[PDB]
Amino acid sequence: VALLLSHNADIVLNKQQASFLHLALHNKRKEVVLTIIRSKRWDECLKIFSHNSPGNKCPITEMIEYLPECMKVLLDFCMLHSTEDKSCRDYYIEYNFKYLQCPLEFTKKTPTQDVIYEPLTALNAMVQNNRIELLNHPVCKEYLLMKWLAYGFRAHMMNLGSYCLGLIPMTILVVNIKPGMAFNSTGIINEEILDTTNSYLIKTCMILVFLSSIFGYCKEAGQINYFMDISNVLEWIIYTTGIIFVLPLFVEIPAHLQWQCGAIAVYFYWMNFLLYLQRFENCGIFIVMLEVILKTLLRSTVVFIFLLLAFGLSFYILLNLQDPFSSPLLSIIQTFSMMLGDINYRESFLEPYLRNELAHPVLSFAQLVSFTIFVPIVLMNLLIGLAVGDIAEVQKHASLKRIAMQVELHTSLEKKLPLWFLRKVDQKSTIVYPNKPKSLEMEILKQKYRLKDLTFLLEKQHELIKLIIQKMEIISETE
Amino acid sequence: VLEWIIYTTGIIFVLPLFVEIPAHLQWQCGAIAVYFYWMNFLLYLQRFENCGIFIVMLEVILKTLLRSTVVFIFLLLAFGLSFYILLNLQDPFSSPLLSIIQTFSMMLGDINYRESFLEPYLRNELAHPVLSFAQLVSFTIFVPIVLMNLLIGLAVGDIAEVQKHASLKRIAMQVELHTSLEKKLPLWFLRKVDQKSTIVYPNKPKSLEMEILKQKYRLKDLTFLLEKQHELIKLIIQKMEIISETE
Ligand SMILES: O=P(O)(O)O[C@H]1[C@@H](OP(=O)(O)O)[C@@H](OP(=O)(O)O)[C@@H](OP(=O)(O)O)[C@@H](OP(=O)(O)O)[C@H]1OP(=O)(O)O
Ligand SMILES: Cn1c(=O)c2c(ncn2CC(=O)Nc2nc(-c3ccc(N=[N+]=N)cc3)cs2)n(C)c1=O
Ligand SMILES: Cn1c(=O)c2c(ncn2CC(=O)Nc2nc(-c3ccc(N=[N+]=N)cc3)cs2)n(C)c1=O
Ligand SMILES: *[C@@H]1O[C@H](CO)[C@@H](O[C@@H]2O[C@H](CO)[C@@H](O)[C@H](O)[C@H]2NC(C)=O)[C@H](O)[C@H]1NC(C)=O
Ligand SMILES: *[C@@H]1O[C@H](CO)[C@@H](O)[C@H](O)[C@H]1NC(C)=O
Ligand SMILES: [Ca+2]
Repeated sequence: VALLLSHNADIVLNKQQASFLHLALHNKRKEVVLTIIRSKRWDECLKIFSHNSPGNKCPITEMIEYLPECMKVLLDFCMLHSTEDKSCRDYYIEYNFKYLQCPLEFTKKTPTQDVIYEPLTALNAMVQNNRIELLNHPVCKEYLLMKWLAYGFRAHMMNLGSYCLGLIPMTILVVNIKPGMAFNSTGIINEEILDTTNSYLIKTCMILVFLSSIFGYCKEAGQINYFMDISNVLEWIIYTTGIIFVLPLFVEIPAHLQWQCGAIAVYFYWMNFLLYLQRFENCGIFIVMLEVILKTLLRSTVVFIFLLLAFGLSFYILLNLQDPFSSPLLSIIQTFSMMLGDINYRESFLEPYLRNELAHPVLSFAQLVSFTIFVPIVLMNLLIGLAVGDIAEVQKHASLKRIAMQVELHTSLEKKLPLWFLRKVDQKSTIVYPNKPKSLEMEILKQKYRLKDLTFLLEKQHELIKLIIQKMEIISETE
Repeated sequence: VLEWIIYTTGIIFVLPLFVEIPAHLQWQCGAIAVYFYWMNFLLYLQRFENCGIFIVMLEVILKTLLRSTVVFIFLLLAFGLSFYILLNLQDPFSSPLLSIIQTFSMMLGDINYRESFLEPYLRNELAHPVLSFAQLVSFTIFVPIVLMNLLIGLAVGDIAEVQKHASLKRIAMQVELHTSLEKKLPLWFLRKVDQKSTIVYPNKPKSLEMEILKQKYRLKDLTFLLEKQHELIKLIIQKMEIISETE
């Protein structure tokens, strides 16, 4: 290949629109690909491919899919150094994002009749093939950081601000008025006396909550699969209760209803804030873990809610004269509370027994032992083991999942921004001053390929030897 | 930071050696000094080899725990601010900050079901009974069960990861200790105390990868030899005599 390139050989496609680079990639010929890369004419070799072909795509995507160790060299070619002296301050590193851009750029014609390329093509190709060693290369890291500081940080701080604009005045209202009291824009109704100090803050916060609820209703009606999501339910509850909490801005309302809606609003607000936090990378793996553990716990209540029924309905009969067990529902809630080890042995079992107030002493003490064995020991250890397994499974894929979240974030953001804006904020390179403020499988695969080549050569040799025997001269050693 | 705090508070604890001082300030500085002294002693202990791996484990677990408070401090806010509204007539929940501290204390399973929920309910002293009992169930599920099991699983993973490299890390600590000590002692002293040999009387008071690598090398040598042989055979064919079997 090097000899044929040194002479001016043409670079064309065939009947399958495959160039020689596609054939070298599909057969995992590493050395010829490295030769094509290290040489001149690499630019035209890269440009020669053609769209519209579902089998022979852009050379970069194919190189990511088949020979990632060559893509690593291709990326190493994109880091330039200045003085090559780590101590110097004018020593800067320049990163070039030449091969991560859209394939529709390489071709000069670019018809794009039916060709639609998704944003961040190279990074998505790396994610869909688990090329974690490539996603950690400094060029890709700087590419993602550039995208972030270019528009992602801003597009998400706007969302956080739009939510906090209703989240913060709610909390300010709660911790500044005594629960149970009625209040309107004029002040606090002390039943009638009217406390009027701090009325300005109260009015401002009541207006900011109202506007946020209205805009949330409008946005959600604009989005209206919908009822299936959980965020939709949470936000519907938040807006419906927050609009009632501050309703005395227009029409009177009983204080009881007002504060019983405030108690739900102020809880679901801060519970929904975690779904906003799950975007950022330093603190979004904990939300994944929390969700996994919560799902695993909820899938087992369909089973381990009959243990509670058994024990609660038996304790309702055995200990019926005591207040905690004086009703079926109260007796089931007390048994749920005893699940962590708070059994009240001395208050519910020993002291009534020494007063001759247990109707069934032997059964009551046998139920205590069987409950202690079954629920605070066996069931809790089962849950702990399940959680340990789930967290290990999540940690096994932490880095790839963390990077894929960011890639998907920016990919989704690209499909909604206007074209001219992306043109304006996009960059082609970056400059950095440092001073200023799975292996064993690959090995055995390679040696399998080597063994197959060995077999092929040995068979050719065998044929040659048989030819020798059938052509030679035999005179003195004839039979 | 630890040593700055220690010295600044220890100098105030014993200041009446020169200038008078109120007893309140003296003992409130002593309470901080006597705590940070014994907390800083562990950083001295972490050098010795029989007991320095536990400090590594402690540090790893503590860092992992502190990286998640930026998240799981909003669960506490949610539950504390809702309990402040639902159970406002009770002393433990009579203020936002007290209500957030009580919720932090309930995280280990000390919920006070009978004292805060059942007995006020049987006296008709709960303002919102159904909501108060629903919050109890959701809290019990979310925090003493899910969050604590999450923390336990994280700790198990971290400790396994630390134990995987225990021996190498243990030896590297000693090597680095002595290396750093060598760069500061005087030359003649190192000459004086260094030895060249030692005498001991006993009586007196990752493999699979290496294997496949070796066999890869063997396979490459085999290929090379086979190619040389192929060339020799082609030479034989192009030099031999052919007379009776000619076409
Ligand atoms: O032609 P090279 O780039 O030098 O690489 C090949 C070989 O390539 P494969 O991995 O495709 O079999 C290995 O290269 P690396 O994996 O190390 O990159 C090998 O490695 P070992 O020597 O460790 O066995 C050795 O390359 P290198 O000497 O750079 O390590 C060898 O080439 P040579 O045996 O002719 O040096
Ligand atoms: C999504 N993502 C990153 O997060 C990221 C990144 N490159 C660096 N970061 C670091 C980072 O976490 N940055 C930021 N964290 C916050 C933040 C943290 C806690 C909060 N809790 N509160 N209140 C609220 C906001 C704001 S900016 N890239 C490429 C990216 O895609
Ligand atoms: C750092 N190191 C070793 O530790 C070591 C060693 N060879 C043997 N040792 C054993 C050892 O632990 N020795 C010692 N342990 C203490 C000690 C223990 C507990 C204390 N707690 N208190 N109070 C205080 C001091 C004193 S001497 N080599 C080569 C080394 O480099
Ligand atoms: C906010 O609530 C206060 C308290 O009820 C309202 O003030 C009362 O208004 C009525 C009607 O004018 C008077 O008869 C009462 O005497 C007022 N109360 C007091 C204590 O003076 C006030 O109108 C409410 N504000 C709004 C906008 O509805
Ligand atoms: C006004 O509020 C105080 C407590 O804030 C209360 O003691 C007093 O009874 C209230 N006044 C009336 C008329 O209810
Ligand atoms: Ca929504």
